[PDB]
Amino acid sequence: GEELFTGVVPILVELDGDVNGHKFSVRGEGEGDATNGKLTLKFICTTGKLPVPWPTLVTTFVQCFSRYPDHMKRHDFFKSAMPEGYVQERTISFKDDGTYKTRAEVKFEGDTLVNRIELKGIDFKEDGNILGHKLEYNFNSHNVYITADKQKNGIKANFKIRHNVEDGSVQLADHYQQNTPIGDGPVLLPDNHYLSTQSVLSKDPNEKRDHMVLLEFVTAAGI
Amino acid sequence: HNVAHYGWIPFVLYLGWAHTSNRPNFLNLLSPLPSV
Amino acid sequence: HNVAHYGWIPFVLYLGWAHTSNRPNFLNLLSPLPSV
Amino acid sequence: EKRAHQEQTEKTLKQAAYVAAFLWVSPMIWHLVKKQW
Amino acid sequence: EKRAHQEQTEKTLKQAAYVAAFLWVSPMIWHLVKKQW
Amino acid sequence: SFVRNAFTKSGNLAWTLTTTALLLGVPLSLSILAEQQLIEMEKTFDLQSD
Amino acid sequence: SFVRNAFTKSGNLAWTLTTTALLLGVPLSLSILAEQQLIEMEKTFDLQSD
Amino acid sequence: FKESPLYTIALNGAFFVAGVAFIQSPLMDMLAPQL
Amino acid sequence: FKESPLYTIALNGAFFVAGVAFIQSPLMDMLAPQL
Amino acid sequence: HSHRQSLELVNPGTVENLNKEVSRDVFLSQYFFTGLRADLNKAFSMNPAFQTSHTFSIGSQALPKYAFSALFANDNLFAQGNIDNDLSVSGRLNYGWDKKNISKVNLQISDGQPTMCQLEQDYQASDFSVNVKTLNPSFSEKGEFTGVAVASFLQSVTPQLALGLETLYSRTDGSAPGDAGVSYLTRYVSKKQDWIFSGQLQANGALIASLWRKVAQNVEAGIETTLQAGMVPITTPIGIQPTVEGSTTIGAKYEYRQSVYRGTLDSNGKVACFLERKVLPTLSVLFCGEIDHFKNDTKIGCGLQFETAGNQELLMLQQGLDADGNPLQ
Amino acid sequence: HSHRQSLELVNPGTVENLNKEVSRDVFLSQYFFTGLRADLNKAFSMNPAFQTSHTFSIGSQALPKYAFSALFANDNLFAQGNIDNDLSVSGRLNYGWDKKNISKVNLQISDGQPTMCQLEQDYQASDFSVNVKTLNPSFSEKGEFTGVAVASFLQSVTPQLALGLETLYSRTDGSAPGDAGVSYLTRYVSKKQDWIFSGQLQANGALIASLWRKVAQNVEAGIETTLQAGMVPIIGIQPTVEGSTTIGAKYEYRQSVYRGTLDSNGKVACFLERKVLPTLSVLFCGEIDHFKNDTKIGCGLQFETAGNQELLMLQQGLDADGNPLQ
Repeated sequence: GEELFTGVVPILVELDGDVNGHKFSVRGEGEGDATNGKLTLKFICTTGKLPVPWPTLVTTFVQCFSRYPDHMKRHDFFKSAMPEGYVQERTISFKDDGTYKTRAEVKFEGDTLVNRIELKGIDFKEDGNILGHKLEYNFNSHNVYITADKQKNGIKANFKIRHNVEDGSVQLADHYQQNTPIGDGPVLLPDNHYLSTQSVLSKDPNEKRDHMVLLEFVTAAGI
Repeated sequence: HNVAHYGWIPFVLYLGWAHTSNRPNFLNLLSPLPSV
Repeated sequence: HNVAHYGWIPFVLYLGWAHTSNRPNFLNLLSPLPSV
Repeated sequence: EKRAHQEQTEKTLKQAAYVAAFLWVSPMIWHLVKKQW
Repeated sequence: EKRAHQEQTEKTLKQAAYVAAFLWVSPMIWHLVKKQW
Repeated sequence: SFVRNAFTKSGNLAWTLTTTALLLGVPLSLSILAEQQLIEMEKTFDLQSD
Repeated sequence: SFVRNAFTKSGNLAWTLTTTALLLGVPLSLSILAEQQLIEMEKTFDLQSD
Repeated sequence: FKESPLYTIALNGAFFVAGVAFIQSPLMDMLAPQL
Repeated sequence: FKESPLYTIALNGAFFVAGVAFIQSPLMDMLAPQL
Repeated sequence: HSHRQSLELVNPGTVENLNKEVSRDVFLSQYFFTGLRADLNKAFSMNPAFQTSHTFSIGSQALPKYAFSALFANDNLFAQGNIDNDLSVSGRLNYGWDKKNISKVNLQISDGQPTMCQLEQDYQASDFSVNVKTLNPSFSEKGEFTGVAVASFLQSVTPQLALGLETLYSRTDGSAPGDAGVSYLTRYVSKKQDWIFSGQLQANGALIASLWRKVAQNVEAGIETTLQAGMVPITTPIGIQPTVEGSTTIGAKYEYRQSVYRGTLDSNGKVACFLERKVLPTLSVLFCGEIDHFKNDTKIGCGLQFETAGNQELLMLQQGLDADGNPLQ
Repeated sequence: HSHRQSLELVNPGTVENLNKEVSRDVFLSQYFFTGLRADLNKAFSMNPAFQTSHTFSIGSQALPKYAFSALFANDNLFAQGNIDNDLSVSGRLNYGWDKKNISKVNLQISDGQPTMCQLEQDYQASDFSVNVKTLNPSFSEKGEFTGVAVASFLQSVTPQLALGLETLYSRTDGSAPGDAGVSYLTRYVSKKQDWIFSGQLQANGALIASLWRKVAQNVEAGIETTLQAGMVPIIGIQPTVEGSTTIGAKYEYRQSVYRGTLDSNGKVACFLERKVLPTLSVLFCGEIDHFKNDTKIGCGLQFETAGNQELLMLQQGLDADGNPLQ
């Protein structure tokens, strides 16, 4: 399926969302690598100021580039449905604030990757933790937990993230992700495994406007 | 129709029971093995 | 083994065609219908 | 706009009843066809 | 570090060959057991 | 109550054993009936002989 | 070339016609040969009667 | 080449007319076995 | 009721010994039809 | 008033039984399953049908896991009660005031979903058949009744051909006025009773035309079209455009005394087959298979239909024997 | 070496055929599919043994869409070509230097995949069988070689019992040292040859223990167990051995062959091959997995025909003169 796409594929992201009547649109041009499990992504904001911070935007903004050894090739789902299209729906429950409810479809339109993301954030308070802009420009390594549900033969993700607040606290938030493939071809149901991922956040000094540069290394272990 | 979640099946079973010359019991009436 | 992607099956087909008393043609050899 | 659609469906029901009465008397029309020619 | 694992697999192969030689002579050993008792 | 759930799990076990015995038995019954048909064919041939 | 793609669509159409005729004809041949077996069994029963 | 709703109803009408000519023929009587 | 991998190997061993007793029995010979 | 009885006209069939020779007798629409479908049935009596029916199924979304159906017919009243798994009870009571007049009420409780009911009165005459049904009936606070009401009338305008119509009224939301649609039905029956034609211009433009032909005593064959019309928007959209979806199916049915064959070819590349071989007089194995060539997929389901009795004489009558043990003529 | 010939030891079977009685004659590991499976095979000769086969299948991830096959065997050389859909070609080739020594090769070229190769030297003696094979051999740049190489020695300690070991050396990348695992094989055969036992303590601890019993002249039944010892982490690791128990029965008749398996996971399966014609046999396999409550049913036909007149009469059970055979 996607075994010929082991090299660098250009990644276009389309993010449209509204948080308490605020319009924002972040787009970016970048690439990811599968043979070495890395990603070179440079995301450039078109709207200008970001109402929501970049740690709450990264997990939504392409896990098909995992460096895979020869012993876990049978337990991979994301190279079976990616050409047909891979639609994911997430429920990210922030503590003492609102929730992230997003619709994202990761499918190959044309030759480049087009990620149509439609996000909805409800029941949010502006004087809380996320919308007060107390999040620093850093990320923590997160072990994504993947379990397979045979009711709709898909992938459900139940894992938690650690967001670093500037004043000295931490944010406990859990992900409830439902993944639905489009096509009805060869589907693979894996076992319980985890992606040992890490991320580096830096900034480009040769850019003028508000821009986000992300470096992501994805490795897999467990089975 | 609170009876009707369990009720139409023994009514048609009683209608089948009333027009049968063998007149069997409910163990013969429900179980799918053939028995005379 | 550049020829062997198309060539192992005619080698064993010639090995079978050399050792049959009828010695049929290739249309009878490939088709699964019975024909002497 | 609801009352115009309601009288449109009422005219549809009236045309259905008129064509039902037409299909009822049609045997006599085909008997009149068989009387001629 | 890899040389200790490689010599452990070599000693596993050597003890496998020694117990294969033991399994070759084992029917003769059974004959010596059945000559006894 | 608990008797209803015991009836439900007993009905599930009864369905499980019923469809397992059906799936195992009915091709085996088809093979056994074919063997009875061939044995009856051989027996009618022997009755034609005698 | 175009001859390879014509061979590809001819092989897919030949597979489609072959498995269509096989699925449409094999239980039909099972019913037909069951009728032939029953008709010849009735013929041997009539030869037993005559 | 035309891909039309008229093409779909012409294909369905051609399949219906060819099936009627397939089904009223004595070739269908040849397809029906006698035993 | 405590579940362990030792419970799994005990269940597999009990199933194997129960299958061996089920398969060397004359009830298994009664399960074989004579014709 | 004079020559309506002088023709001695033939009563046509019901509007539900208009395509019964094509869609039900020949085609595979009502007879297809996926996975194992055991259908254990035992009939206690012969004059009263009293057919108890256990159904076990797996792998089919339509078929229930367990279905217990009790069917009682005393030749003037017909009752069928089917309790599905998940406690879904579906009971139909068809009472006949006459042989012409039959009124059928169907109830289905779904245990977590709204109860679906259908009330129908069916009338037949010398020359015409009128069926009035309502699907999900309710009475509003106003004079209008919320639900679907379908009333259909078919009359033999000739001995060979019957013409008819069908009015559908839909009142689903209640506040809006309902939508009404008129369908036109046509049934040409041959004088040798060889081939029939059933045309149906539906309310939504679905021109369903079918033909049934009985080539011999053991084989029939039919072909239907669908031609469902509807305006589908193209890629808020800019506008709408009429794109009629059409599909033509052609099938055959071989009715032998030991096996039943049904085989269809479709316009979508959907080749289907269905063999019910009665390998016993009691037990009849069925296999159905479908190869969808457009998506290169398949769906194959096997199963059995077991048939027994609850008394001695019907047990022997299923095997072709008398109660004394003598085989029948 | 004096009493070894005086014991008159029976030559045991090969290590691949250690569980042939259980896992191939009775069970359903290699007799199962999903969807339609048409197997149109025609023979051409029986002592030169030339078969040409076709395989039409859908609904199975294990079976190809179409697989043409050609099998030629003259009882000293065996060969089999198998071209699948999208030109994936498999080639098996055995040669017998003796009837005891057989050198087999296996090639798998799949037009985009790397080529899989298997080389096998097999030898049988009066008391022992040695089977040495390599899966995917490659000539490394150093003095070693990369791939999988197993060797397997099985000697009959008694006439009833045979014991052996299988050594697996795996060298995937070459730079890492290859893993070596010793598997101990046990085969106790009865003196009336009615029930056999085949135990196998694997390299990964997979204790494959099987017992085969032939109750009558038409029905066999066999039961196997598998205890895969593996470490699964839950920060920390934990050894979690997965156990699976299968128990099945094969009813072999002249008209039909039936195999029925129960599993410890509730994976109930059944396979019936009924020969409606002597040429044509319809096969059905069904499987209800009660643990996930899902089923898989696949039907199919195996059609056997001939390419000459006398084999066409011989497959129908008749002579070439028109008389039936004895």
